[PDB]
Amino acid sequence: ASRILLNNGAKMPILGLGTWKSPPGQVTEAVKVAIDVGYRHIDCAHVYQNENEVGVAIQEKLREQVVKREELFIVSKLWCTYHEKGLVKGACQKTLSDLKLDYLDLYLIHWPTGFKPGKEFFPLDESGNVVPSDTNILDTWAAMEELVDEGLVKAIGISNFNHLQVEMILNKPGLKYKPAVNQIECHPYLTQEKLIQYCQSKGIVVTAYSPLGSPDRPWAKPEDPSLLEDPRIKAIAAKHNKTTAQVLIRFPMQRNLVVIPKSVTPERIAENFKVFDFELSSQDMTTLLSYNRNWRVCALLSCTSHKDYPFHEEF
Ligand SMILES: NC(=O)c1ccc[n+]([C@@H]2O[C@H](COP(=O)([O-])OP(=O)(O)OC[C@H]3O[C@@H](n4cnc5c(N)ncnc54)[C@H](OP(=O)(O)O)[C@@H]3O)[C@@H](O)[C@H]2O)c1
Ligand SMILES: O=C(O)CN1C(=O)c2c(c(C(=O)O)cc3ccccc23)S1(=O)=O
Ligand SMILES: O=C(O)CN1C(=O)c2c(c(C(=O)O)cc3ccccc23)S1(=O)=O
Ligand SMILES: O=C(O)CN1C(=O)c2c(c(C(=O)O)cc3ccccc23)S1(=O)=O
Repeated sequence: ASRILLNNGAKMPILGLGTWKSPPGQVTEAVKVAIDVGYRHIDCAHVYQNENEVGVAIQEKLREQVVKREELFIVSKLWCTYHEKGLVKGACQKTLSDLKLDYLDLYLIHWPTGFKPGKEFFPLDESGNVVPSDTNILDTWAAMEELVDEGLVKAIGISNFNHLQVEMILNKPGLKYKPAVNQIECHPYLTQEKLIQYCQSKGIVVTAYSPLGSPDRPWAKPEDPSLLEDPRIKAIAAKHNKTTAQVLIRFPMQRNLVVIPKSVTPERIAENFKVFDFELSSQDMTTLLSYNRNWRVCALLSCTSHKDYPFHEEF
């Protein structure tokens, strides 16, 4: 099966294309190529500042009848400065407008932390601390539920929520729609066994982000842990006649996760999709899980003083 059933009854492709740090002048071609080679899931966000260009690609392939809208699974995320109840619909509508869609398949709260609304995505006080919003995530969630009921989104979920935060939504008084997905960092150096087992046990599907360790993240050092260059992972890859990236993408698929590797390189977009013709053994899987070191590439460090900072909790 190339798709996983969500708790809203829809089927979500377990492989998608990520678009963080996809430059705007390259992402239209990247999404076009991805759709031509078989991808049906694109992961987007307003904060990435490239949704207009993603949308141009989607619209061209719809117009070309390469794909039907029904067959696509388009995901976007509500940024931190729009957690206020009265700003959620507008933010969604801006994303829809840019993507040139009339609905999203999934819309996520990007982070549990709300920030002061305004032009700035990371509003700072004069000492450099991020300025929080007093709007609690239960109220943001109610606003997300309204989007389902207005037909703008088919599913809602969360991202970078820890177990206590997931639990808070599942325990929300008068909860109407449960989160469909929790999108979190996951890779052999950050395997997330506790949080994944919890979410799956509640029927929330987990999407693994930065499955290659995000080597284009700002300031990445060669001397930092590198999944793509780990000789132990290379060794598994070679054993299977696959690339290290293909192993890194197949790994979460075999944990019943969704995975969203990013590329703007046509040959890599294509390579990255060639992950449905081999199987890692149970021993390969246990070996990859053993490389866990609790190493996080996306820790929102500028926001550790924020009330809802998610990564102080061990999971
Ligand atoms: N929810 C959130 O907070 C959150 C956080 C992080 C990520 N995400 C989503 O997850 C996606 C994936 O995470 P990520 O972008 O952080 O990093 P990633 O997918 O782990 O790594 C992307 C990097 O890997 C390179 N790459 C891709 N395929 C390769 C291959 N086959 N061989 C060698 N290098 C390859 C890409 O290079 P090129 O592009 O140059 O080919 C890019 O530099 C994001 O783009 C975003 O959609 C969401
Ligand atoms: O759900 C929709 O929006 C309509 N379609 C499906 O239900 C469906 C479709 C396809 C397909 O186009 O390839 C394959 C399906 C396979 C199994 C169940 C529903 C499948 S669909 O025509 O997109
Ligand atoms: O994504 C593809 O390349 C083709 N498929 C569909 O479009 C699709 C599929 C499924 C499924 O396999 O369960 C379910 C679908 C449900 C709704 C629309 C398209 C659905 S699919 O056969 O993977
Ligand atoms: O880029 C920003 O200004 C803010 N965020 C990041 O620092 C970040 C983000 C993502 C993502 O949301 O896809 C991925 C990151 C991967 C590695 C370091 C920082 C990553 S982000 O939430 O946009």
